[PDB]
Amino acid sequence: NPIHDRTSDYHKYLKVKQGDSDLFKLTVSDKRYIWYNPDPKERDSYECGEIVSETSDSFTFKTVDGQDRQVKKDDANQRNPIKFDGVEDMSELSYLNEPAVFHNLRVRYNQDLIYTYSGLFLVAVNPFKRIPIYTQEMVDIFKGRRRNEVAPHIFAISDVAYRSMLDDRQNQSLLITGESGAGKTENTKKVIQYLASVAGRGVLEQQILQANPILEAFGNAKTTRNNNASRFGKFIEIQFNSAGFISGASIQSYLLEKSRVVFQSETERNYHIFYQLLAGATAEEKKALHLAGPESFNYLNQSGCVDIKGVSDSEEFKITRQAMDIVGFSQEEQMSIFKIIAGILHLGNIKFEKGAGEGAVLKDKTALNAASTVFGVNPSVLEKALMEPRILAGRDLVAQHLNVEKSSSSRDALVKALYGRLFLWLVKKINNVLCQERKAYFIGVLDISGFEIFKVNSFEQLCINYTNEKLQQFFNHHMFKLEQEEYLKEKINWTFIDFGLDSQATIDLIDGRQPPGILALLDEQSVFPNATDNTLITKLHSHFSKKNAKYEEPRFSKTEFGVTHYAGQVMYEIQDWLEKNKDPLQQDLELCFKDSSDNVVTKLFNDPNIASRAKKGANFITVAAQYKEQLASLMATLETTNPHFVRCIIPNNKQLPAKLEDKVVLDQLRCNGVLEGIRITRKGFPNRIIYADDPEQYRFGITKIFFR
Ligand SMILES: Nc1ncnc2c1ncn2[C@@H]1O[C@H](COP(=O)(O)OP(=O)(O)O)[C@@H](O)[C@H]1O
Ligand SMILES: Cc1ccc2c(c1)C(=O)[C@]1(O)CCN(c3ccccc3)C1=N2
Ligand code: VO4
Ligand SMILES: [Mg+2]
Repeated sequence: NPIHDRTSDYHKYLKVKQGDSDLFKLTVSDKRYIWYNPDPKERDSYECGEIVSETSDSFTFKTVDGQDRQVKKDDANQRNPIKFDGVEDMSELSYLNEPAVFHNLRVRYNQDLIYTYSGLFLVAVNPFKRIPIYTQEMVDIFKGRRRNEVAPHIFAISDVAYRSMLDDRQNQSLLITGESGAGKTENTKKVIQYLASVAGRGVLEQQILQANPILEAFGNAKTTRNNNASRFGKFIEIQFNSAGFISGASIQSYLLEKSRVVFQSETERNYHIFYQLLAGATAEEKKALHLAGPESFNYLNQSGCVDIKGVSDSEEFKITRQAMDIVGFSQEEQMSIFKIIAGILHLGNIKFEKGAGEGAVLKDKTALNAASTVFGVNPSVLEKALMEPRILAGRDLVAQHLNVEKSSSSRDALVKALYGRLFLWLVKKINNVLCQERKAYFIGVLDISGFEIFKVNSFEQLCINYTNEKLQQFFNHHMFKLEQEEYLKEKINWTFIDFGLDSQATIDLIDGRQPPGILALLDEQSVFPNATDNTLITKLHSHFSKKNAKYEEPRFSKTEFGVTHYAGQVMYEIQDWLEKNKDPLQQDLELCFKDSSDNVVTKLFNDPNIASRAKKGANFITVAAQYKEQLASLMATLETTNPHFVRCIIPNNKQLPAKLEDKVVLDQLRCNGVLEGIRITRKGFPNRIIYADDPEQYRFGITKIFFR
């Protein structure tokens, strides 16, 4: 039994190491200790001080340099007896305070124990290095074990949800939270791994796992926060039959950050797939697609970074191609996929310049021709569609002649639409393959793009961060609000506790209905024919400045507004919001591509599930309305499941192992509600059954007995 055998890999990598006689002496000491701030300005840097005396309301303790200070007992953060250091579930701590919780995660992390319970949910602190705890033999150990029978692990909460699904006949969800780079995506993959192994009886299982490298190659990119940042969110339904065997899966994908295809900030990359193609293509792929190196392509040569530390793009391309094979994409489908990737790189190299008059011309047609060739479209039709698109003016049909900037933006709009529709097509193709059985039950794993702050935050960052704020609201509603409403509806002598975490004011600012929040005002300005980015920001300032406590009109800029999110204030730059929200694409460009000789390109443009834009009145649904609809669908789905939460925690902002930064971590423990979440578990009454069915508590409700 590896659990009990101190020499096992399980003990070695998932259990706290045996302490020594030196540590035993320290563990039986009668001394008592306190966590204090050497520097009072610096509330998250703590040292340990010995308590040397006390009065009825105070402690005097020594400082590290030896001096002595005094603190009111009411303000004191006591250090737990050290026997608690490394404890597996923090609800067991005698003293529950910020530096003690952090210290416990510190002890575990220092020994590469990244998983720790904090009551009913799991905390996972990213190691930023590989740790051998996800092998088949680890899986085998966890299979079927109750949570208190085994060490903290993502496998354990996965097993717990899987047994609840069987035992209760109820759909489950695993909600993995965290800011960008914290570990959501990696933990999500472990959940799927685990569920596929323990509920497996095996092609379908391979196809479920091989979905991932395809989605990541096209949907992930290096940002300044994560070398493998998810730029789309997803909810993965793992499907089971009444017997509990896996019977299929379905991937709900959420809006992709398609602006990254045409622009990346300094040090960032475009989507991985562009680098994988250029590094891994054969000699004949490269010639047939007219490819060169990333440096030759405007969409890859602007950020100054074309490589990621520790990643071989040609190796990843082999893995993406093998995943495509396993999932079932044909050889011609694959070649079409790569033609669309190459063609986008060619479109980006088109250089418009100013003609005799205001209208643009194309004097060098090399990149236009190369694109047209791989796309299987007519280069004259394409050129005309870029620079002289036809529109209605009243009912008249009028050929425009766009200037360089407008031609360039239309070219960029076409590229983003090609790439976003290709992505949707990939997901649709994958799903039809995994759609093999009607499900009896599902466990849904949610992996959103995590909370993110850049030097410049745009409309995509606001939607990301709102998603994160809603997810945090959901944790709060499940841990605190619904928990206490149950106590109240049952009358068990409970005084309501204000846990002081309420995202509602920030949610209403962003998405409120009356008064209108930011998104409703954005939609308003989006169908107002005279609107500009500047009238938009003036309208936000007029509604919220010095009226809404979560909004700030900054004095240092006329083009930014601040939103105080649960995870910190973010300043958003309003430039391009109206164009991003309307997401226009000239119809003459669609007509050009509907005519493509390529079977995949033709689907992207003729298949209404892919090509069609929904309507509202006589305007295309805006991106904000599409955002809202996706989020409201997710929230509706989660409400039909029993949720389990895993809070991923980033150790620092440099993507380095062995470097836990106190301020970085504590900010997350605070805005995640981790200590509040531990307290509700300690102070409350987690279990309750309609009557039927030594010691003390225990509580009798109007229809249930509740026990702590
Ligand atoms: N359990 C883990 N084991 C090893 N590395 C991890 C783990 N979790 C995260 N990482 C590392 O951190 C990087 C960012 O994690 P990821 O899951 O992509 O973040 P996000 O929360 O943004 O999805 C990963 O590419 C991997 O290098
Ligand atoms: C439930 C839901 C709904 C919408 C979402 C997300 C999740 C995301 O995580 C993202 O997919 C991450 C990128 N993003 C996005 C991109 C461009 C414009 C708006 C949102 C997102 N929208
Ligand atoms: O860096 V992450 O996958 O939260 O977008
Ligand atoms: Mg991710």
